[PDB]
Amino acid sequence: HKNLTTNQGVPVGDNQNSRTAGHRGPSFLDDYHLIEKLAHFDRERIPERVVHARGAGAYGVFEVENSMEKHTRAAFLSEEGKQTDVFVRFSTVIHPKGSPETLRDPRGFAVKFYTEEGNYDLVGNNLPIFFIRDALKFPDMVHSLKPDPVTNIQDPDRYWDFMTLTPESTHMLTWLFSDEGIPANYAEMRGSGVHTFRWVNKYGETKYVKYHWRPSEGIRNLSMEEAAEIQANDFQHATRDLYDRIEKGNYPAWDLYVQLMPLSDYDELDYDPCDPTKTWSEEDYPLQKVGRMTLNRNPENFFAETEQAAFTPSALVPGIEASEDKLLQGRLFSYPDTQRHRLGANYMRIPVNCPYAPVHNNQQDGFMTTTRPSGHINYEPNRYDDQPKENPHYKESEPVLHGDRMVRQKIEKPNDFKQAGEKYRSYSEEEKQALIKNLTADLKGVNEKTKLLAICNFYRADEDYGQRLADSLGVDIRSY
Amino acid sequence: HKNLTTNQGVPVGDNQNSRTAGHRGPSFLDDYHLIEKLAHFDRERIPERVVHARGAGAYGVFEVENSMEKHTRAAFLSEEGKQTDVFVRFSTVIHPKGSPETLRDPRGFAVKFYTEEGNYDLVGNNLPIFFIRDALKFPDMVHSLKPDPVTNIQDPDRYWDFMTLTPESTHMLTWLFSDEGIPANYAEMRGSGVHTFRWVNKYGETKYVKYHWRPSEGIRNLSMEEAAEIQANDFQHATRDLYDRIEKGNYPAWDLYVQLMPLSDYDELDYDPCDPTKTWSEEDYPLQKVGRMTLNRNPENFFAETEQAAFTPSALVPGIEASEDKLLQGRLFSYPDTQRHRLGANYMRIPVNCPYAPVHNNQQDGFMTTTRPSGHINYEPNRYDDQPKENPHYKESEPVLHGDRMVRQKIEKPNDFKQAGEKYRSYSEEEKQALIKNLTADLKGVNEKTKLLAICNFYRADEDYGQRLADSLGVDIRSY
Amino acid sequence: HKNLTTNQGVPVGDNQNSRTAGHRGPSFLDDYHLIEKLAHFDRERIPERVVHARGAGAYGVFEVENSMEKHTRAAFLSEEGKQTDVFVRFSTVIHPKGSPETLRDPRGFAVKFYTEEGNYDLVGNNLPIFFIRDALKFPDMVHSLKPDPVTNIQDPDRYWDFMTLTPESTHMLTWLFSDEGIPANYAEMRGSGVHTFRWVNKYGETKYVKYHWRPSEGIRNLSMEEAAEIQANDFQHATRDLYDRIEKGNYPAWDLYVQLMPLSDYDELDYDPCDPTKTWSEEDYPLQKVGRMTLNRNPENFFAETEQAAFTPSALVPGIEASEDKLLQGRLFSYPDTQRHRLGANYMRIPVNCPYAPVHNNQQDGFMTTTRPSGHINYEPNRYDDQPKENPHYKESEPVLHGDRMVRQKIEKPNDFKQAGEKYRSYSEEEKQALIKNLTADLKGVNEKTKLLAICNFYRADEDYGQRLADSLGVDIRSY
Amino acid sequence: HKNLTTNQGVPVGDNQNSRTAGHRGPSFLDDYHLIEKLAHFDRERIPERVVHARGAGAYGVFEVENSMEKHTRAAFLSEEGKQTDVFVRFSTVIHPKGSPETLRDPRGFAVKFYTEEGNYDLVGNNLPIFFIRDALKFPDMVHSLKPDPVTNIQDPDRYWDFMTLTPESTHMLTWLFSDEGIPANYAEMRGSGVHTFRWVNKYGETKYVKYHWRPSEGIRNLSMEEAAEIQANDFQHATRDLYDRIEKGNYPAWDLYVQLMPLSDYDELDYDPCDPTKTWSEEDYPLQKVGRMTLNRNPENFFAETEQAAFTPSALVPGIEASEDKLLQGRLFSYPDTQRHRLGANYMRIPVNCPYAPVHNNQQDGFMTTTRPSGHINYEPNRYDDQPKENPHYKESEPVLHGDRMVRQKIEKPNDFKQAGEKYRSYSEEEKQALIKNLTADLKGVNEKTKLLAICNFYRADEDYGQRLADSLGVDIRSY
Ligand code: HEM
Ligand code: HEM
Ligand SMILES: [Cl-]
Ligand SMILES: [Cl-]
Ligand SMILES: [Cl-]
Ligand SMILES: [Cl-]
Ligand SMILES: [Cl-]
Ligand SMILES: [Cl-]
Ligand code: NA
Ligand code: NA
Repeated sequence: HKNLTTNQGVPVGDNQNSRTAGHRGPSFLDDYHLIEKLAHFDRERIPERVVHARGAGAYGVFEVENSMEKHTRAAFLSEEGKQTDVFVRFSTVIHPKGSPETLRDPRGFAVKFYTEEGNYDLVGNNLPIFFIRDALKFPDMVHSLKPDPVTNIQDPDRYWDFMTLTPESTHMLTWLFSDEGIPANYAEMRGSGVHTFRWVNKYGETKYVKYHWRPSEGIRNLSMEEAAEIQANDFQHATRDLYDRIEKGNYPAWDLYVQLMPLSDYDELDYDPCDPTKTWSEEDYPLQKVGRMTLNRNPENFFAETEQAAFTPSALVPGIEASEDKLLQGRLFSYPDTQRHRLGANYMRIPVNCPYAPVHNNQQDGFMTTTRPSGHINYEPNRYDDQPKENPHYKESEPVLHGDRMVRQKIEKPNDFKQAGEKYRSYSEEEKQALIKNLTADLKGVNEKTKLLAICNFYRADEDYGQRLADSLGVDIRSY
Repeated sequence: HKNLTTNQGVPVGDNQNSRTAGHRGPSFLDDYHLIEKLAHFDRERIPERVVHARGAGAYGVFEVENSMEKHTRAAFLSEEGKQTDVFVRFSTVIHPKGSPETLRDPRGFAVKFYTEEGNYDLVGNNLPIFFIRDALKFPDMVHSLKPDPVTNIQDPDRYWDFMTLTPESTHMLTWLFSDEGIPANYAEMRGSGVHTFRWVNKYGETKYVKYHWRPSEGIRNLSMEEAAEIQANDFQHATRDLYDRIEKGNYPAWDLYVQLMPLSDYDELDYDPCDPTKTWSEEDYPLQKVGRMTLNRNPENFFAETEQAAFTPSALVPGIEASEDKLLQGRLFSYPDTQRHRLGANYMRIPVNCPYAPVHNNQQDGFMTTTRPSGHINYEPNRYDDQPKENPHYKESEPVLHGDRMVRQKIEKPNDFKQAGEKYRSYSEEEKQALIKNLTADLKGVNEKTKLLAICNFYRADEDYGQRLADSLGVDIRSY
Repeated sequence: HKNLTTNQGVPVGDNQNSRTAGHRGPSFLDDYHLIEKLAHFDRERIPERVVHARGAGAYGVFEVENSMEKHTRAAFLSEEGKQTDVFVRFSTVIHPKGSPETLRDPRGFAVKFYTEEGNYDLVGNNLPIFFIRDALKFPDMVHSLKPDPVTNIQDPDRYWDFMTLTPESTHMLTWLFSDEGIPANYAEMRGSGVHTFRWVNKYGETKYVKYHWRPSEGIRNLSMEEAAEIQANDFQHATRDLYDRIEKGNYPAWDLYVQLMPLSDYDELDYDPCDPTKTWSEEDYPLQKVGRMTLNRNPENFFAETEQAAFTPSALVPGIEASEDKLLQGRLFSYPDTQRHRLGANYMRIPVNCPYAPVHNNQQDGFMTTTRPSGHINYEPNRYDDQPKENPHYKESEPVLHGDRMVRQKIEKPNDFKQAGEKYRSYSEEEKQALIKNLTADLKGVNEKTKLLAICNFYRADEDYGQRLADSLGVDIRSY
Repeated sequence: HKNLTTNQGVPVGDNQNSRTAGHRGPSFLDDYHLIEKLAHFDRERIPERVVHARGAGAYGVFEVENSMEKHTRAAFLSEEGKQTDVFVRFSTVIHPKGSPETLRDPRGFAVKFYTEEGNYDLVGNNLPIFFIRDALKFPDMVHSLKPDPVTNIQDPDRYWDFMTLTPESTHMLTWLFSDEGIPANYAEMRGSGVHTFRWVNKYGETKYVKYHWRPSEGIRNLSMEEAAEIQANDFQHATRDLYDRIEKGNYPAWDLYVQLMPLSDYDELDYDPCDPTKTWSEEDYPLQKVGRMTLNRNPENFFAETEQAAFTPSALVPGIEASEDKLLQGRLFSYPDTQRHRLGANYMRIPVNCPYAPVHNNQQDGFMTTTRPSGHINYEPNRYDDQPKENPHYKESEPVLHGDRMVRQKIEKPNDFKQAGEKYRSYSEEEKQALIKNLTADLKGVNEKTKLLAICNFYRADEDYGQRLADSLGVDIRSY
């Protein structure tokens, strides 16, 4: 047995009645319990994530099968058998916190590894490419996909406007409007790092790397009609499914694979290997197994752990570095920036975000300082040998720069249509049919000039793709 | 034609490419446009409302048909034909932004009248009673109804635990589990002030009042299966319907009716007229027509106007006062409290929240001061005749107190079951069948002791009600 | 030895150089250490206290000498020898955080007692009365005293305007413009609860109480000229002195005394005993020794402990209750209200604010949830015997109300001048001269009508007082 | 005459008395005016600036005397006679709001020019160099100079520790410890841009530039004894002086001069011309007159205009660009970053911060959206010709990069001591005496090892300088 108390630690005598002028009179201001309890209630909510607002989290373990020390000095990958705790959040993208998990969207696949040399965040999605290749466009892209700012309803005319005029999107759309646009749940789902990263070994040698997560539960997708039928009765079915698997002891897992490419292959290719609208051939750059992640524990409190979880692509660890991918570059900034707003200056002290590795630095203060700071020395350099010092063993690599000027200029070899055609042609006939069906349902109401431009983009990917879509939309494209 | 600019007013030379080391290198910190645009994007979201997070707004006009000056000095009600502008937000209650509008819930019905003596907010719901009668219980009620804090899924076993142990909820639950728990949309829906308020006339005479809104479009509800059919294909169907009606010129309207009761009728009733778990008889206190509200304009920007709208039951105008209702009393505090957090100290300067009536006072400063303040005098009393002064014509009434001590104690005559039985018996056979069906579906998985207590509460309301529910649940109540 | 790390726990290779395009080129975005370190720096500050911004804190112990159980059930006062930990902040009032401690002002004397039945805050000042007697006036008062909102400089013409038109201020001003308006430092200083409170014993019997702190170091003040001499060379002399005393083991101490008055003495007096512009006679209501507080430890971090400390007059413990004093009644609200803005919704989790007593309740979430919450049950009533429950042993008293209506009306027997005259007459001739000197320096530049009203208010206190001030100001009051 | 009103626009009947249970009873919760008024009071304060918290602002006009079109295409400098409105804030650096203006510190000299092509901020200080040359060190530098995080008192042992170990500081200290470390006020004070910037003309040709402001009132400084004398009687003498000059029509003015250097001069100098610890010889790069700024108008509200004013070095206009200076580079980030925290995401809508030039972009929402947004299109590219578009006439230059690799490495030719010696030797004998006096008073209580290192640093600047300091400190440096 325990007393109900105020936040001052005073036991509460009555948690049923406000203090009033007799049993039926108006309420008095001197009711600390009422005021404190209402005021805290009044302040429960914090801003939702600007994208990926809807999601679900779980803890688990990653275990190395094949050590990667020949390619990366990353401590958590250094030895067979080595286990690292993780926290993972899965999500949709566009709609708000309470929105259904049956909508078409990429799914987020955000892993925080609690390594002995710091937290490593790999902030992936299920689909392995993106719509755009420069972060400057992200707010535009998002605003086009988001509910209309007048009506609060998503409008395909808006996002198809932006996407058609951003033809690098063509490959992504070709995946998003397959039925993999609606994964059956979070467990039966791919994961991808999307970007190329740099792995740097103890000798300072660099490779390009791509990450891939392969579900032990297999990949399964929903048709539009299957998604609708689930939506009718459950708007949180993927959150449900994840919690339930774990509660039952049926732990979902993914095998981690990487591809590795020499920096010097840039000139051997007809696309930029750091363009995130591109994949790398699995034939030319085969998948190499690293290990397995198993999710085996639900959080204790959804708000404190899942809703307040903060992941950033810039939470890198020694031996793993950003590539020059311009989309990735902006992310390095935007996540910690949004997290300071959403969660507070000290969000890194929220338990789920805390490293296992020691934190020692000269940062101080900020809202909600709860860590019991002490000491006179909050600056470096200083004269004290016992105060924290830099450690040059942990310097990052020095990538070579090929440019001689500060420029704003698109990459060379953008090659916006080729891989979209290759993906189209890789689909089974059933999959192609589902693609055309999903695209047609989405495009049929949009502005005619935009609709034509969409058809033309997919035609450039593959003539059959474009012609089928034109036919299904009742657009005559003879004349182009 | 317009230039795209930064917030500094500098025209943007390139809104496509980040600034980089050559055409494919890493990104530079000196890209003010990139950083300003990402940083503002990163800060678009603010906290959703703690309850009623999902909703939709519209503007319109209220016109008086019968002047109410005999009963209230309220300026906006003073004469036939008088028109006052309104803003109205409709909502669900429990689930977040983005959640479907097909869920079972009260609906919010919040009206802001822009009067010549200040803004008057009548912050209603569709249903005319509430689950509880003291604001001290509101965070408890809400937390039981809200998604489980571990699973993020709503759990009937949790809110039924609370409700069964809070038998004053029995009347409300008898309305909420009729099909009126799922209105067809926001236009074909009842509105209620719920609480008794006080109307005070120019002679200082007070009457108790209840407000009622009657839809010109009729009341229409959804069965569970009708709601599921809509939910399959649209999770924002009520927001859609409202916008579309107005955009088409098919303006929805509601007639405003009041009931009026002498203060002296308290003592002879077998309930407390200021208990918000009670209605008043429409035979004994007939509905009296006041006027009509027509909604005829969608907002220009959903965030700025609908999301940032702030209503409070304490936004009262001369001639309309709070009653002693202990649930109302807390609301008077909680709304402007939460709004300071959700919207900022200066939320009353956000355009939708601004009065039409002049605002002059000695308040100052606060986050986001945008009003161009001036003058040396921000204190009263002062020696300056031209500075704002109090006006004793606008004093509120002096309600009589019946109590002689500061107490925490339940009202007399709580009478938790009688009106629930009267409501049950007023249902058609089809409506009773739907009630029992909706209750059974909700209760069938809850803890057996809780399920029994629920049955017993509805049995006390009406023996046929309780026995039918026991039967439908397969629960043997013989030994009770 | 320790590595300097990021907040992710990654050791920092170089804490001297930003990452750049060669050794002299512009800076890259991909510099997580730079951006994290600057972004946290950029957010170090929180709002200062709206008043009492400048202050200093220390920890100590309070020890009971005479148990008070005959008069109050307060646990921390229950036994001779009983020790309770404290945290104390001393302060000036009007000017901002970095302002000098040599200015004229009341001094704050805020004591947080970490009791076994919760935190008790006695939020006092040095001077034993106040300017005003209703919280509605506090923003006005403060705005008049604060730097002019145009010039950022305090103007006596502004606060004398207010004070002269608020004649209840006369007693306070008679103490404030003695040399006790500038204490020599925070150790050689009086402390007062100011308000009357209610003490309730285990039988439910109530007495009125007044609290007084008497410094072991004696009371010592500065003249205007002595204060200027200190200010020339140190603008934080009192903060310095407190820290230095404690660091060198010269712990400052205060003896706590109370006065006790029956509720039934209200009619026996020519002032309202809950008017905080009044003191109680030490002859008629003798000082009774309670115990001693010794301050013996400086904080480890000033921001985390002193700057983030939150005290409230509403942090009452069983056996100690508010009186009806209308100034105190507003304070009960204002302190936790401002603290939620200044410090966050979860400010009660910041270590210095945490109780020693257990905290268990159903509150949740809010910015910066750092406490590792768990469990499914966040609502009461509930079916679970082990969850926290109310404890009726801890109900507060039920004060009798003498009013029969809700009114806005000044107290009876305001008696604004009598005690001011008594205080004036209690001064030595030297002290009277210092009072007249200090008043004259302050009033000599103000508006002539205001200056005459000030003279008239002090005349009504005592004719000699008024006449001396009129003489010193060159104002002829013979015509009146 | 005006009514005092609530923020709802309801006239207030009584601004003196809270609502209570009879004339002396406790206070009621149903007192919207009391609560609204206390709650806004409770929220008046925002965080102070992390540095330069103490300051004062004024408006004025800048007039071009000599067009600068040979060297920059900046619109505001394009024609003789062209007038641009400005807002200017002057400040100290280290201590909080409220702190004295008689302390040793650089002073801030921040000018916002409201140009036809956007707001241009030149965020200067009086002294023309800085302590450090990389932004990564700024929080360290500041934390060393700030009050000790334990004692809340500035400690020379702390900042001398940092500075001695940061020998690039030697030139700055040789200025700061002249009497120019304490300007007499803000009007009789130098201004400097400190950094090298880039000026780009209509042909795309670039020069390096430095900015200098020369007071029409002449430069005047305070000795330590003069500063103490002012501090005794006034802790805000500079804020007072600036206001008072303007109020009386004695407008202070500064002439703007520039120095111009070819980019190609880098390679021939024995220092880096973008090292902000360095000045450029006025013999080799003569001062060239641009125009004059006159400050002629005080703000109407200090909080809304001066306290909320936001300047950034990244508020550049066409023809004026950042240089590669690594200290400047980090400022480009830090200012808008802190401002979003201190002021809100929408701080650029606060009136003092608004451009005169039109703002049109696709940003949206954020706390306190007051600007009445409208329209369906908040994304680019889009199909609408009338929506805002990029304008390639306004592209910035493409600076050449001399580096091969992303590196963390000190600039070449740091040359930490030469210019410090030159400055020393340029002082009059009186000025050298004052320098040594001021240094000696600061260093005499510092740790011996630190004190010796300081002496050594100044000795390397100039043997006489170091030896005089050592002699004054009683340190025998013969052995070295
Ligand atoms: C320039 C491109 C992008 C920008 C600017 C961007 C920005 C953001 C921001 C601001 C958030 C909210 C973060 C938070 O509140 O902590 C977010 C969430 C997220 N984004 Fe992105 N994003 C971009 C591209 C991508 C890409 C390529 C992926 C996947 C490869 C991705 C996956 C995610 C995921 C999974 C989340 C949710 C993380 C979580 O579960 O907590 N985004 N993004
Ligand atoms: C990396 C070096 C520096 C950093 C990181 C930095 C950072 C900051 C920050 C965060 C502020 C607060 C701004 C606000 O809240 O609006 C500030 C204020 C200021 N700093 Fe710096 N600063 C640096 C160097 C300098 C330099 C070299 C100068 C002058 C040349 C300078 C002059 C100022 C001034 C004048 C202000 C006051 C602006 C105002 O009146 O609002 N700072 N600094
Ligand atoms: Cl922020
Ligand atoms: Cl650090
Ligand atoms: Cl006011
Ligand atoms: Cl708040
Ligand atoms: Cl609670
Ligand atoms: Cl934009
Ligand atoms: Na009439
Ligand atoms: Na005793």
